[PDB]
Amino acid sequence: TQDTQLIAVDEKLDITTLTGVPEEHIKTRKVRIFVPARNNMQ
Amino acid sequence: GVRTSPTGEKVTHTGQAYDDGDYRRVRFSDRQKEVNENFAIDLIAEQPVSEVGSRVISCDGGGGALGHPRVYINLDKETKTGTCGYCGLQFRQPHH
Amino acid sequence: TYKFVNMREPSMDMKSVTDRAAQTLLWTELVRGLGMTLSYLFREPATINYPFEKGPLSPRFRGEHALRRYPSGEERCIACKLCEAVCPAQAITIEAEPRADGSRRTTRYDIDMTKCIYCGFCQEACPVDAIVEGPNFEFSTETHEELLYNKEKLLNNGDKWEAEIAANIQADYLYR
Amino acid sequence: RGEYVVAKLDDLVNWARRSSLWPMTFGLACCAVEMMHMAAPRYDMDRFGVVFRASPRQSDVMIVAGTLTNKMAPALRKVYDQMPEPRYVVSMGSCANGGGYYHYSYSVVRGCDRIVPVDIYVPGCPPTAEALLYGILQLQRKIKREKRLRIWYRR
Amino acid sequence: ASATRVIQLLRNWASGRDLQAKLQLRYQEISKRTQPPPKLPVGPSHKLSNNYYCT
Amino acid sequence: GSDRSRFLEGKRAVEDKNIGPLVKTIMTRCIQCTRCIRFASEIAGVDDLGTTGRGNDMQVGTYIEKMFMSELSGNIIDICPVGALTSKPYAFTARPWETRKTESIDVMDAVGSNIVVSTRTGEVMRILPRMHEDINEEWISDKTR
Amino acid sequence: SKVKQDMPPPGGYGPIDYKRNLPRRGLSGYSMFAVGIGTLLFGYW
Amino acid sequence: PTTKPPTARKYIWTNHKFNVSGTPQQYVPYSTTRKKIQEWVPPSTPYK
Amino acid sequence: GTSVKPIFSRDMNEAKRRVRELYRAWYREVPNTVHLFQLDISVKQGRDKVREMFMKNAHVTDPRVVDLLVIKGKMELEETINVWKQRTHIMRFFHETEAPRPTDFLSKFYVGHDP
Amino acid sequence: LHHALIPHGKGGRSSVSGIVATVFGATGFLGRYVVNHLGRMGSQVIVPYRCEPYDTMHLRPMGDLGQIIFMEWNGKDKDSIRKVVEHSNVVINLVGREWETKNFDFEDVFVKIPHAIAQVSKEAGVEKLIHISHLNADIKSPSRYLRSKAVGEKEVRAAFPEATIIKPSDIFGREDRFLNYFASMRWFGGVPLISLGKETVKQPVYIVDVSKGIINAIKDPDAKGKTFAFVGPNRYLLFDLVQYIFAVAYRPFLPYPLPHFAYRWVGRLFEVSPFEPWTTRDKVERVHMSDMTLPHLPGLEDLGIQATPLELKAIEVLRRHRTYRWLTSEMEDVKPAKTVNI
Amino acid sequence: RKCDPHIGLLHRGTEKLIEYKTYLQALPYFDRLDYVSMMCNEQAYSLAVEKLLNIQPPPR
Amino acid sequence: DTRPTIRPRNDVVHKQLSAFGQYVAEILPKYVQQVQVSCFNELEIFIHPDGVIPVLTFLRDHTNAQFKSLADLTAVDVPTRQNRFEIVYNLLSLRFNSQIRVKTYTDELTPIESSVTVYKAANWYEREIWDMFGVFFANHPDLRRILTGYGFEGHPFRKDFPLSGYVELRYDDEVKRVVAEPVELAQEFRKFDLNSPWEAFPAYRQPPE
Amino acid sequence: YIRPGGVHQDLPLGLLDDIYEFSKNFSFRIDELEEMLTNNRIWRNRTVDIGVVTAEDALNYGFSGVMLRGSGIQWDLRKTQPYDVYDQVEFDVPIGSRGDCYDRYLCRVEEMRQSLRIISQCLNKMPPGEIKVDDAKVSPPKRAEMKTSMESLIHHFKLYTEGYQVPPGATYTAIEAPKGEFGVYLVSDGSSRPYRCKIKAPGFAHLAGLDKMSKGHMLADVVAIIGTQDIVFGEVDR
Ligand SMILES: NC(=O)C1=CN([C@@H]2O[C@H](COP(=O)(O)OP(=O)(O)OC[C@H]3O[C@@H](n4cnc5c(N)ncnc54)[C@H](OP(=O)(O)O)[C@@H]3O)[C@@H](O)[C@H]2O)C=CC1
Ligand code: SF4
Ligand code: SF4
Ligand code: SF4
Ligand code: SF4
Ligand code: SF4
Ligand SMILES: [K+]
Ligand SMILES: [Zn+2]
Repeated sequence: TQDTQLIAVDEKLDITTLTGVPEEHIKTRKVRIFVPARNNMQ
Repeated sequence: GVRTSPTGEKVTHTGQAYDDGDYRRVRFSDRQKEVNENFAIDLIAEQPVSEVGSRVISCDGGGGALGHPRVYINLDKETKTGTCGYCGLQFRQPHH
Repeated sequence: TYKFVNMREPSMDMKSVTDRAAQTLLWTELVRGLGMTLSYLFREPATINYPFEKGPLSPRFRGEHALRRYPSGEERCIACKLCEAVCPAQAITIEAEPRADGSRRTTRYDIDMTKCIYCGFCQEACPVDAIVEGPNFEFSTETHEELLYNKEKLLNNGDKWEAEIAANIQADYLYR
Repeated sequence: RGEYVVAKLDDLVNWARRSSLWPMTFGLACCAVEMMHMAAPRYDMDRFGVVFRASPRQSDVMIVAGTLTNKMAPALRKVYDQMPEPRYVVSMGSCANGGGYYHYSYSVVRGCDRIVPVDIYVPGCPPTAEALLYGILQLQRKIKREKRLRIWYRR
Repeated sequence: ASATRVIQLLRNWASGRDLQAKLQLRYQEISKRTQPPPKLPVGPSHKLSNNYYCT
Repeated sequence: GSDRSRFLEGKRAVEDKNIGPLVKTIMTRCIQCTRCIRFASEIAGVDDLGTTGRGNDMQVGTYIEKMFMSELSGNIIDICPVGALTSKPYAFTARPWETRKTESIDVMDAVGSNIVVSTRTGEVMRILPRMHEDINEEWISDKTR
Repeated sequence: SKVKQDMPPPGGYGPIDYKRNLPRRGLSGYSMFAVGIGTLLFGYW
Repeated sequence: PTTKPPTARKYIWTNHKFNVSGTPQQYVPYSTTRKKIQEWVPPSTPYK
Repeated sequence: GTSVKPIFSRDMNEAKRRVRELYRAWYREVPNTVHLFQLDISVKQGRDKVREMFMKNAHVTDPRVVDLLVIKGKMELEETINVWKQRTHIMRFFHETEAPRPTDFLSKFYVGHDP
Repeated sequence: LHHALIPHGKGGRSSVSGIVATVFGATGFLGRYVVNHLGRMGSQVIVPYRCEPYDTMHLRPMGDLGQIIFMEWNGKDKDSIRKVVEHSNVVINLVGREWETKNFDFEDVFVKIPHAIAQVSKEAGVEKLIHISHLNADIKSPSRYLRSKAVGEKEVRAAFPEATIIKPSDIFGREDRFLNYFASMRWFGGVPLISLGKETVKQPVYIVDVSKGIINAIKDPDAKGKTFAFVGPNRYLLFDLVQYIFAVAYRPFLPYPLPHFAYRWVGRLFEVSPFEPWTTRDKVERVHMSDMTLPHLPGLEDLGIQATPLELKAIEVLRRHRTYRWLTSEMEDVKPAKTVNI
Repeated sequence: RKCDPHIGLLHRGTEKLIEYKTYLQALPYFDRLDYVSMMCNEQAYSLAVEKLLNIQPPPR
Repeated sequence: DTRPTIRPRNDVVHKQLSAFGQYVAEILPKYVQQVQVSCFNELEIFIHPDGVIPVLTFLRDHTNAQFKSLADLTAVDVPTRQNRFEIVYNLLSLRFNSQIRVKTYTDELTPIESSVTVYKAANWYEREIWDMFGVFFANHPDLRRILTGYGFEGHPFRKDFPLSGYVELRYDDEVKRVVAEPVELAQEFRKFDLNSPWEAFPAYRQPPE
Repeated sequence: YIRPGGVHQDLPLGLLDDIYEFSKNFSFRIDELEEMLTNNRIWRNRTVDIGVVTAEDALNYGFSGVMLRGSGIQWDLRKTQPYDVYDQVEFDVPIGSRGDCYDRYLCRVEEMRQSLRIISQCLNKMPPGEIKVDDAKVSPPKRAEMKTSMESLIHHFKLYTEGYQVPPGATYTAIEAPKGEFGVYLVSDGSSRPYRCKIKAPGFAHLAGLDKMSKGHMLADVVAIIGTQDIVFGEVDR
């Protein structure tokens, strides 16, 4: 239906080479993922 | 009212004065230390304590629109004396 | 409604072509150029003598900043921090503290004069007219450190530029 | 006394150097078109006598006016190298002084200082015509108080 | 303005236009730099009744 | 909210109280939501708070001067919707829109109460209670506040 | 006091010219040529 | 000011100063705040 | 899902082949930039310099991401031959001014508390 | 350490390194490079400049705002010294005059001044001192340079027992006053090297290693008291270098064995010019004096600095000398100059 | 024969810092956008924002 | 309308342009996923990232549309989407003085057919997007860096990129040239958490997930 | 000065009179410009047929402002889609034939005169009213209101901490900029900040066609092309 060489590639998407992050901010930069808890004042 | 630090400089109203061992004093050497001669801490005291006979007073701050937003400060805490949180002018009821 | 800017055609009668041939062979439109600037030469110049007199300004002028104070001498700033929030280049950095008397005003007020943009948002943000820009504009320096202002320098300018600030804000508080 | 002579020759030389600058203008941003407004008849920055263009090699002071991005970073430094001594640069505007309204941007060096040494810091966004002309006058007085020949004789 | 009649008819003729009618610089045609106090107007919502911000 | 006021009369003012060198009480800014008196009586287990008066006045305080001795007295700062109750140590040290909140836990108590650490330009301003329900809800001890 | 803001005079304002006022000046094309030979013929004589 | 002098006030400078850059009387910036994270005071004793 | 659209190259063989051609081209272009730029480096160190940044990104599998990568290398080679870049731009690659950083855990510990 | 002196940051310009340098005579060949390296990790330099600020202006763009604090001083004023180093973690001295001046005799710049700063800086309360002394300096040398530096070196080391002394052999660089000096023979006729120059060997070192050594000496605790000798990794007979650098410049090499007694008078004839003399009688024999290889003195490698050979770090300075005729050329070209390698 | 211009010699991250400043703080950027005309740029930015706000300015 | 503060609505244009909305839908059901008209009287034609050239060529030459004169093309970099980049075209009709917007979705590794054939105005807008956003456009004569610096590495308006970037430049004396070092700021860009914790305009409320 | 919701400050008293003074004398200056420039053969010859773009190439290239009008395209945002108050004003759009830079020079000059009539009508018909919207949530209240009424203080406080929250949307609004068509494509997150605001720089499209309008002409004319291309580095380089 969308024939533009629709070919299966299953390796995990890794654009790490082109985003621009340096060699140390890619690994040492541990990142947290939470929902901001409601500010108890408000 | 400002005192001179032991190093030779002055002390700001915040209470800032570099210690002798601090290397940052070099920025001041061959120059002078900019400190406002007038201090707001002692420039609020010479205002005479106002004696207004009312329960609640709004302190506009002088100049009406050319002042600060009006605050209806309260004069019932006899031991204390009411003060505008913006101006600092000390409003008290005489002897209540 | 549209107006053509080049649709004129030159008439081919003898008078017009004589005008054209006379125009180019013996230059006239170029000589008209000479006559125009010659009249400009015999005209007064519009060049003022600095600093003996300078161009006119307006009471709304925004220039070198200066904190102010109440008629009592008490500072106007209450460290409400409005100016820092709105400061579009983040040239305002301030730190508050519970001052010993109890009025609890700011401890630090550093204007990064080389980061500011003289936009005038700071003065309109202040609810007590504490931070204003004085009409001064000749405050250049040879050192980067001089441009980075601080609370002491700001207070000093308010003590220095006070006649103008009081008068200009007196001619403007009805406008804004 | 030789000290008196070196003082008079010092005064004679810099009096020209404080009255005959030639500004190589770097037209970058709104501070740059504001300069040309100073050279307009209302202020006459040519009456003291410094020509508005002055060319690269025929220039003394390079007025860095406008935002200085890293795109132009090596071009200006190579230009500053080609500027013959005595050479001075007057950083005009908040953008050229420290970065101004784009200090935290990814593609601008924070301040023209980090690229070349500056004699006069004129502040403004943009600085008003005379506010920079005064800065030129400030550079004018800065030339008055130099001890070039005096230091040489002292050495 | 200053400029005498002799300079005037030279500049009118060389330009071909009556420049003394209006000048490129102002001698006395401007507003007095200080102004009398103003009184700003009001708008459509400076009322106390049926001005609920919801509608 | 509206965009302008129809109030053309004088305002009302209340005497400020002082119930401990850890919370500031500007009672003029109170909205009489009675959130303070309930938090003390039901959760803190104390009755040093109440609402005195009849009419518009309706002063909320202690009548006789007292002090908030609750080990959980600090949370009443979070409960008050207005600036009537505010932290004395933090009073005029920072503004909310500049604090880079971060999450950590209490260590004074073994509960490990979830806290929100409000820092600014490289230093810690205030310890705020996080939401965790079954362990600490949204309240923290006065010591860790 | 009544409202006072920056308002035009009651007659509005005076007329402002905007069209091109390029001046129609100069003598005729034949006139320039006629004198040009006139000075020349005087010149050689 | 001869026709309309400014309103007299205490904090107003009685002697206006011109621009001072380039002279021994310059301006030099500095931190206005106070020291934070104050170094823990060590006692001396002889020893244990 | 799983089906993807190849950038220019579907198979890894001809994807790496384009890398090889870029690999061919730059090794032909290493000496001429040094000559024309009036540079201060030798042909050798540039060659393994070229080699080694072929290696910092040699451990990626996706054919699309490397295919954006090869045109990016093309996106740098033409700037060098057309002398668009200046000296300051290609000696930035030859990292010289910056101070060497601590590598071992102890040297990192001694300098500062930065992991 | 003082509370506002703990090293911070990753070594950037706006990172406080902790060192508080007070480099003396920074407006020189070596002073510019060291003050840059001191400015490259965030050390507040307190240099007393003495000349016109214009000549010191180029030192401004190698440090964060409010870091390079220019200060006024006088060489013949103790109070001038006392003010500048009143509050400094370290003090670094490079006061050196290659030629002889009327106001300063050669011992004034190397005996009085180097010791005139050690005792007062100790009096002020300094913690370090990196006063340098030429390696080739000798007490019984025929050159006033080598005698004066030696006698001043002991005084500064004695007055300040912790004063590390650096012994640079030949600091070559952009304006090192050797490579351009060797290039200067083109206008001055035939190269007047005495006895064709087959009897003198030098060991030169690329300047920025020496500055790297100075900062390394600053942060290294062992530097106090010790004396370091700074030499390159290979040494040359001077006939090689003059032929070498002429070939790197691709200029026509034109040696000439001018007699020693002739250049002795000519050196002072060069000094007759009231302005900066081109050649001094103190340098006439300073060139022809070889280098020593004292092994007991620790070197760059012991200090943790590798020494770059002159061959590699030459095209930078050399390109100025060569004209268009071979300006477009690159490295190699010239033969690898043969080293005698001790 | 070739007329490809090399531009960006002025480029600033205008859109990028617009993303982090509020609308009121975003206004001065447009004044600085065209360094030949100042005020007519404010017209473009203002007209967009009021349209999204569904707010029209008074006739004055 | 007694209320003079609200933006006055324009109903006739709303329905008429909406009438044009399903027009572009019915004749091109292969390409358009969604047709939208806003309260501001503008249409957004949501298209699949496959037929950019035809659907643009359709709007460019249609006798009842003639939607041409490409205004600008730009992305949004919506991060919480399986296709982050959203290439958005803008066209300004001359004969019918109207504006259109066609928006696609695109991952960082899915080329976009070069629209230079349709609008050879777009020869410069996309070059900016190529570097400033990172999404590469297929079959295009030349896609270089036109906005950022020479040899710059990264994609600035990507939402993961900081304001100050990764590099900072200065003049270094030993190298006698400008050099770039890891960026270290004199002042940290003070962020401001400022969104109101209370509920905003209820009209656009996201439904309960 | 121009903010969402109007102009922040009022018109100072007597300002419009000086506008009338300058505008009255402005036309006289512009004829002096034409007198020196219009018929000057050297200028004309250096600006006739030097640099020319056809109607379809210009309009396809995204051109706007003077160039579409210079090429003869009958388009102008003020007339076709009158924004703000431009509907209630009388003027003409100086378009021309040929399409070279001389007519573009003529287009700008006649825009000067056709502008001057707009100010003439504007200061003749300046209506009395408030300078900003009466909506405090988008317009900060008056200073007197701030220091007297609280809701003014609160709204100004919140307007100057985070400001108004723009509802989500995506509009590309463009106006007849003096040099071209300046537009902003602003997408709103629904918070007090713009999600992304893309600027339609008129010179960015204009400079994109520099190849087309500099094809074949001698080298000396390129500076003339950018002169008539009217590229300011401020917006083309963004
Ligand atoms: N080729 C060389 O330069 C060699 C140098 N050395 C030694 O290494 C150091 C190099 O320092 P460097 O800065 O590069 O040398 P320079 O000669 O290039 O500069 C000397 C610096 O010290 C100042 N100075 C010198 N003498 C005096 C004095 N009597 N009074 C006041 N200031 C003075 C100079 O001032 P000003 O700029 O005004 O002259 C300048 O700032 C010196 O100790 C030198 O003797 C060793 C071997 C070779
Ligand atoms: S004028 Fe300067 S200090 Fe005031 S808000 Fe604007 S940028 Fe900040
Ligand atoms: S200057 Fe004004 S706005 Fe800024 S903190 Fe002080 S009172 Fe608040
Ligand atoms: S300082 Fe202001 S006016 Fe000057 S270039 Fe920067 S933004 Fe423009
Ligand atoms: S919680 Fe605060 S606002 Fe509520 S009644 Fe108590 S003091 Fe008043
Ligand atoms: S911030 Fe809230 S509690 Fe404080 S004064 Fe304003 S309305 Fe009252
Ligand atoms: K509360
Ligand atoms: Zn008050």
